[PDB]
Amino acid sequence: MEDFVRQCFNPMIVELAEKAMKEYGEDPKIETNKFAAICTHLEVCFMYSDGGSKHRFEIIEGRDRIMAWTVVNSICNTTGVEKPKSLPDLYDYKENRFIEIGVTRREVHIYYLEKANKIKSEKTHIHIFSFTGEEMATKADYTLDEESRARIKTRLFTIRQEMASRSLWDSFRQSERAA
Ligand SMILES: O=c1ccn([C@@H]2O[C@H](COP(=O)(O)O)[C@@H](O)[C@H]2O)c(=O)[nH]1
Ligand SMILES: [Mn+2]
Ligand SMILES: [Mn+2]
Repeated sequence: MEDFVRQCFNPMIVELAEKAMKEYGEDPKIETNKFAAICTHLEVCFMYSDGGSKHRFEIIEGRDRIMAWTVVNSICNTTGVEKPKSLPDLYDYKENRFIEIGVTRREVHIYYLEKANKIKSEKTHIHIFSFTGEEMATKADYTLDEESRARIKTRLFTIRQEMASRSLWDSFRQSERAA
C-alpha cells in the first residue's frame, strides 16, 4: 500500500499526509491504510476547491495549524461568521459558510452522523463522499455542480479500483473505525 500511495497521489499530498501522521506518532510505512486515507481526503479537498469558479473557496485543510487558524479567524472577523470549535476543511465565499469534507470507506449516512456529532450546533456545512459514488450533504445542498461532483466520485471509484487490482482494497475498506 505504501508503494501505491506514492504512485497515485502527488508529492505535495504525500508530504502533507506523512507530516500529519508523524505529528501523531504514527509511521506512514506501518499504518499504510491510514496513510492512504489521509491522502485521499486531501485530494478530495483540493479537487473540491477547484470545483467552483476562481476565488470561490479558501482551503483550510493541508495548512499548518497556525496558518489554518489565521485564515479561519480572519474569515470570521471579516464576514461575521461564527468561529468554529475545530478546524474545518474549506470556506465557501459564495455561500459564506465553512465546509467539512468526509471521505468514507463505510457508508455515507453513518459517517455524516459521526461528523455531525462532532460539529453539533455548529453552522458548518458537511459533505461526505464514498468510494462507490454515494454522497451525503447537509440539507441536501451539494454546493458544487454535478459535473464537479462527478469528477470527485469518479476519481474515488478509480482509486478503489486500483487498490482492488492490487489486493489492497479489502484491508483498506475494513480499516475505518467508528467514532
Ligand atoms: O486528529 C486527526 C484529525 C484528522 N484525521 C484524519 O484526517 C483526515 C481528515 O480529517 P477531517 O478533515 O475529515 O477531520 C481523515 O482521514 C481523518 O481520520 C486524523 O487521523 N487525526
Ligand atoms: Mn480537516
Ligand atoms: Mn474533512
